[PDB]
Amino acid sequence: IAKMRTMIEGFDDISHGGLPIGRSTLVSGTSGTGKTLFSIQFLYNGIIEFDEPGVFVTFEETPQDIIKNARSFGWDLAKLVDEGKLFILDALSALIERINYAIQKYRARRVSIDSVTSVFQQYDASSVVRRELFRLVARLKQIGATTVMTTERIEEYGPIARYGVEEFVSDNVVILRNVLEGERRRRTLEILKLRGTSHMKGEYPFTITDHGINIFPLQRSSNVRVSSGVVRLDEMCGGGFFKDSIILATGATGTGKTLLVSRFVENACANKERAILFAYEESRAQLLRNAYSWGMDFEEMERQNLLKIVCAYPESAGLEDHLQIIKSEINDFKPARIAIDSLSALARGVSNNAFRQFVIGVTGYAKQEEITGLFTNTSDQFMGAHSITDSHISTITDTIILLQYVEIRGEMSRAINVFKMRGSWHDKAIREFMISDKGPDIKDSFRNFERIISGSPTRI
Amino acid sequence: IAKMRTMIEGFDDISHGGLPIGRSTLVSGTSGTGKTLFSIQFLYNGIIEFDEPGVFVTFEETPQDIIKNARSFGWDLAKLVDEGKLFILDALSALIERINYAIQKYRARRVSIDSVTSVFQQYDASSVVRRELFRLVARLKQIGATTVMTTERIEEYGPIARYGVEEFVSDNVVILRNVLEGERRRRTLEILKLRGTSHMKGEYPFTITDHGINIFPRSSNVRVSSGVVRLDEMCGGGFFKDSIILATGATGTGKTLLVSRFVENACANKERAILFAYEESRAQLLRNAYSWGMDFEEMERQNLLKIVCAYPESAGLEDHLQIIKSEINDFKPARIAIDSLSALARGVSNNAFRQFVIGVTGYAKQEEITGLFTNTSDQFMGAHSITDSHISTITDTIILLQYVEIRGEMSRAINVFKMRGSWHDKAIREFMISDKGPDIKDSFRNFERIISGSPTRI
Amino acid sequence: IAKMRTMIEGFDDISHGGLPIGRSTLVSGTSGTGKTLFSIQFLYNGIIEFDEPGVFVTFEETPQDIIKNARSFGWDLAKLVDEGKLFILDALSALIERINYAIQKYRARRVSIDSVTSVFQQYDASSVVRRELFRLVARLKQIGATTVMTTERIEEYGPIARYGVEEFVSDNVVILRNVLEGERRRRTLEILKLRGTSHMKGEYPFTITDHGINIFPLQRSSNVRVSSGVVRLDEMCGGGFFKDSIILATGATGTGKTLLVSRFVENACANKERAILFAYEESRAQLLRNAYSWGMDFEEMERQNLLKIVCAYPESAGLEDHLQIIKSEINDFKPARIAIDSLSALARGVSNNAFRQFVIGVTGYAKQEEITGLFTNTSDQFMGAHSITDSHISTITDTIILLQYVEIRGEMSRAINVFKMRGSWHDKAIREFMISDKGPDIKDSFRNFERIISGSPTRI
Ligand SMILES: Nc1ncnc2c1ncn2[C@@H]1O[C@H](COP(=O)(O)OP(=O)(O)OP(=O)(O)O)[C@@H](O)[C@H]1O
Ligand SMILES: Nc1ncnc2c1ncn2[C@@H]1O[C@H](COP(=O)(O)OP(=O)(O)OP(=O)(O)O)[C@@H](O)[C@H]1O
Ligand SMILES: Nc1ncnc2c1ncn2[C@@H]1O[C@H](COP(=O)(O)OP(=O)(O)OP(=O)(O)O)[C@@H](O)[C@H]1O
Ligand SMILES: Nc1ncnc2c1ncn2[C@@H]1O[C@H](COP(=O)(O)OP(=O)(O)OP(=O)(O)O)[C@@H](O)[C@H]1O
Ligand SMILES: Nc1ncnc2c1ncn2[C@@H]1O[C@H](COP(=O)(O)OP(=O)(O)OP(=O)(O)O)[C@@H](O)[C@H]1O
Ligand SMILES: [Mg+2]
Ligand SMILES: [Mg+2]
Ligand SMILES: [Mg+2]
Ligand SMILES: [Mg+2]
Ligand SMILES: [Mg+2]
Ligand SMILES: [Mg+2]
Repeated sequence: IAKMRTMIEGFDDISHGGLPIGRSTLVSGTSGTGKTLFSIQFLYNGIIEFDEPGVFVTFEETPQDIIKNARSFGWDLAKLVDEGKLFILDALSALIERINYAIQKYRARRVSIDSVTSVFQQYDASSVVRRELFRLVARLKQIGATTVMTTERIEEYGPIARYGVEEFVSDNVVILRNVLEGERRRRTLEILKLRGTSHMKGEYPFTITDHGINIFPLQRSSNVRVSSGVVRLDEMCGGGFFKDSIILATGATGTGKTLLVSRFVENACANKERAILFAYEESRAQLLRNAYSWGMDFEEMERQNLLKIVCAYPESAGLEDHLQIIKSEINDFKPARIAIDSLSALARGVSNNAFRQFVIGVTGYAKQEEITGLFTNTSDQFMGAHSITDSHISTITDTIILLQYVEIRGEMSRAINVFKMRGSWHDKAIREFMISDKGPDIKDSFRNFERIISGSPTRI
Repeated sequence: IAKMRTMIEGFDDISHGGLPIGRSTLVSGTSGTGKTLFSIQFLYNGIIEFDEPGVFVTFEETPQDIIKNARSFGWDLAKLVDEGKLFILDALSALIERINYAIQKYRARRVSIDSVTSVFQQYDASSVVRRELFRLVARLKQIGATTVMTTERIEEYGPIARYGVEEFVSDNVVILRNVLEGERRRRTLEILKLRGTSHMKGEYPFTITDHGINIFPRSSNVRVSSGVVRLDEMCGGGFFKDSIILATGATGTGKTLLVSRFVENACANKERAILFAYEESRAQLLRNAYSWGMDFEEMERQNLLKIVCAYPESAGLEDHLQIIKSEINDFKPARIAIDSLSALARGVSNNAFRQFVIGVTGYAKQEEITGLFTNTSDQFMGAHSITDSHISTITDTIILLQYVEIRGEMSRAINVFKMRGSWHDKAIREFMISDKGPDIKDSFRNFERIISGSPTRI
Repeated sequence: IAKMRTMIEGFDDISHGGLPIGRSTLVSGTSGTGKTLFSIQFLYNGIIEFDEPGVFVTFEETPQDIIKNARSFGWDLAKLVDEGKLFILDALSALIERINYAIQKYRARRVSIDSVTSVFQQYDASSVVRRELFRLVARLKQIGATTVMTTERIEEYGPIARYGVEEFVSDNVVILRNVLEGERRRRTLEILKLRGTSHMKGEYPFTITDHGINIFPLQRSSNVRVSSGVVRLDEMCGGGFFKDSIILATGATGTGKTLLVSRFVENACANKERAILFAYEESRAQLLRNAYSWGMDFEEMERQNLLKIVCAYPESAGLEDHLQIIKSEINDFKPARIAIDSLSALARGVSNNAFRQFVIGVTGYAKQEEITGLFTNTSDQFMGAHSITDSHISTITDTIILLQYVEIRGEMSRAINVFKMRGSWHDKAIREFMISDKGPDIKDSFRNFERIISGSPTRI
């Protein structure tokens, strides 16, 4: 079965090529899942990417309503209909024969039918629907047309379609979900069924933007080293960070993760390299005050157009939304390094399943475009080394910088340790460090101390 | 009763030798479970293996659709149709004799009906379906043909079929499931009832490949090297030609270094190894391998190493298992490394993971392949992690890597925790990583509670 | 109410005698629960165990289909029908009067009717079913026949029968379940209702075999001692194990539970006593290599037909299946001791409810046939003594042998302790032991050590 490249970002990987030629693909989903958007995109790409005649059969939406809605993504459907590339049929065996006419009228190779369940108010029997839907899809294959069929769902995990019959008649079934968990919405796409071919199984996160549908399916390694912004840190990292690596700074709240992130972004702009600080905790105003109090001027770095600062709320938007914002902001500014401050902020009110996929996408994209990523994470234990082990995220990252509070003679001191550095020697010392108006002052390790990992040493 | 071999990989073991002969087998499941693939593959195998005539009664899909779909697995039903071994007849009691004729006009013994549900568009009421289903089963056993019967489900754990009557009529019931959990699909097959014989009970994982449906239902004293000399010493003269070894420790303890040395040592005795990476990409592995004084590029140049990379959460565990089988059955390795188990366990039930590990262990041991599996522990005390894992009791050797805090420094220790059928060193030995690999030094004799990861000097 | 002994293994205990005389017993259950098997067995036993005329009314299954299916258990229904003992009626007031004829025709005392819901396609109303089912069961009591009525269920915990009416009309209700949990199947039987008599309540595990249905409902104690295979162990056990006792060896993976099991089975075959090693971890091949490496030849013991080795997968079959395999393998080989290696393997993917019942059945049967059981269990904690306390299994067993890793001057040594010995003195010392090519070498305890239980002693 030959497959029509839909050119929908992510879908051509998931469907192993695209939609089977001369075969009817069902696309069911609840209200506002983005069926119509998918339906139109299918034809838009095909028309303007392989000169492919495209016929859009409407039912509830007027051609003007359709055409107006698609101007959110900057698609001129009137222009394509003016050039005789599109063919919107305003609107069950008369339309069937009508459909074939337009197909022969413009040598049509792509059809989208939105929506195919609106047409079953006159019938309230799954039987009648089956028989009529069978005849429709049967005739389309006789023609040899590649059609995207749209139906509606009441439940996110119920029947595939309204009469639980539409999926068994169709050759290909794509399920669009808009799942609600924790008062937050996550769009996912599943290819359930492609008769006579293969595909990736399960749901995949996706987002709707001015681009349209953007699905996230799931040689290099350079020995070239980039600085952390801190000299002793570079020395304990056996010469500094690899350019194409993910570093994680983990420690309890106020250990100095953002100071580390500030130097790392400072250092970028001190070599005329661009950096994006993705803030998810403190806002721009605070970050600038604290940055400046450490002897770094982010306004200056933002003045030189070397720094970009993107602060959002870790629970305003879904994780796939944050993933797409990060991608576009990178594909735009073209940074040499990014900082995510922080991951633990993006992980709250999220399943470990969804958060892993997120991190993998950021990690993978950082590595595929050769951007040095420094991600922060606030440990939910006082003993930092236990928190690291109780996290799949810590085993995905290449370098781990552990920041740890240690109680010393009635004082709350802090230590730093390059916990892990894949592909390099690193210092194994748990070094005392102070924060001043000039930043990290990494001193010596605690030679006279046992159980430093606990955060409550005893003198040896 | 006599059972007819389907030659479906796994099914003949689950059904204890195939399908009751002359008897009707219902195969229900939701859309895209592979009911059609099963029903053809039943007919295809029957003709190609046992010269057994096969009639395919179709309703929704046309005979051209069947062959076109069926040619995805490299099956030429058209060729078989030309030679009059197959028969596709397109489509209440008219068909009964219509199919009875064809069966008798071919001397046929294998029939598949896809799908009986699609035909009761106009009956419903359950009673009607039952009475009409009774006739089909009664008037197929009367002939005495062996028919795979396809039916539809709406739910993965609801009614067996659409009208909840089709199973009580059928002599044999096979339920095809495509269960969605954590946004991951898992295909399972179950034999609910086989009237008059025995069968394996409950669900079993399966996959659809270019081969079709693939269901998953000596001990020599020969030793092999780990790649590490003093490790071979502590293992009382290296590993076994067979046996599963588990390297287990916190993130960045040196599991992957041990795995590199183990795969290196295969390729340095002209033996083939497969490194199954599920964490670091091929790109990074090569740099890290090369930085330790090992040339993986050379090992792939010599065609003694094959590196298979994939995302743990990309495909299901059933899927990963078949990739490992196929990649083994092709490359024919002496040893494999799986880096890591704990990656593949992410967002999986312990039940599904246990079965997966049992499959890889048993397959590695059936074909006599030395497996070194890594596992990143979720505790700082590795001995505790080891004990809180059923996988740890399945492996024959356990290599524990332990971070230990010594004089304000994060040192690492290695201990041959367990080794079945052999003496091993019981010493918890300090080791360091250089640009040349493991330097396994001496045990910490002056320290108590080294198992904790935070010794007190004694 | 007098009760007809059905002779179905386990059922005569659960039903407190059997089925009430001249009374209709409903047996509902989903497809493949073993209703027909029960239905036939009822008559088979009755005919061939008390010369009891038996009439089987069919509906969907032909007499030839019925007769052919029952040859899986070696029942010659044709032979019983040839001798005029059986009476299969191929097939709603005509059959009612027809049924009475056969009853008078052969002096019938047992009737089975499979299935009684197939007859209600012509009626789709619970009312009509009730009225017709009432009349049927009413007439059978007028005759004074003891009939097993079979209906079907859609759900494992839904309505008793398809119209939720059939149980209220019947005098006796038996529910057959085939419950699916963890992709594993468990058959259970419940007696819900026996009007005018008593019975055991709740579900009871059961299995279907070449014997048919085999349900598991739920003077001696000898001071005679049997050896463990280990001499010091016998000494610390104050003379060795009691013949009719359950010993549990618990410890972390690789502590030496199987070595203990190997000596225990070796010792049996060194006194010309038969032993069954039930392996659920390592397979025969490995066990023999490791056995032989400890100076024990299991091939030799299997050669002398003194050892049997049954290794299965702890998650191939259900727990009730494993219980029936153990029973048949014992009732066959007639061992003096058994070893289960191990319980923790059989406990994975199982509820504590189901696993307790399993252990109780093995324990009870071991004790009722006077077989010395040594069961192994891998502790899921490093501190073995904590694992013992966090287990109901450990309080059921008579003797507990604790195997414990202990960290001594940079070495991973192991200790052994007879934790508990009901009905005897035992050594209370936590003794260091080594494993060599000759097996356990139990040495001395750690007199100079505190917190040995932790697995990380400190020097005293
Ligand atoms: N420019 C845009 N930016 C963000 N979201 C957009 C944009 N344009 C459209 N959308 C999203 O697309 C959704 C509608 O998509 P579409 O019309 O394809 O849905 P549908 O499933 O066909 O709806 P229905 O089933 O109700 O007809 C809106 O709810 C909106 O959130
Ligand atoms: N060549 C192939 N390689 C891999 N997977 C394949 C291949 N061909 C088919 N499949 C898988 O098998 C599915 C088709 O199976 P099949 O058509 O038998 O399903 P079905 O249960 O009959 O569906 P329906 O109820 O819609 O008729 C595809 O959706 C895909 O997941
Ligand atoms: N010899 C045997 N060994 C093992 N299992 C057997 C054997 N004989 C029969 N069975 C089991 O018995 C089951 C069928 O039992 P039975 O026919 O009594 O079920 P039922 O509930 O009456 O079925 P239905 O409701 O579909 O008519 C089969 O699924 C099979 O697992
Ligand atoms: N060239 C080198 N020289 C010295 N030490 C090195 C070198 N390369 C790596 N190391 C050390 O070895 C570690 C890498 O070991 P490896 O990546 O095999 O560990 P791991 O436990 O498998 O890690 P992960 O949990 O990320 O999978 C580094 O963290 C560092 O301590
Ligand atoms: N030939 C041998 N010589 C010396 N020690 C041996 C020998 N064989 C095994 N051992 C020791 O015994 C251990 C294995 O013993 P055994 O298999 O009885 O343990 P177990 O607790 O049953 O393990 P598992 O959890 O894998 O079932 C090895 O790890 C090793 O310490
Ligand atoms: Mg719409
Ligand atoms: Mg911060
Ligand atoms: Mg099909
Ligand atoms: Mg690693
Ligand atoms: Mg039955
Ligand atoms: Mg053991």
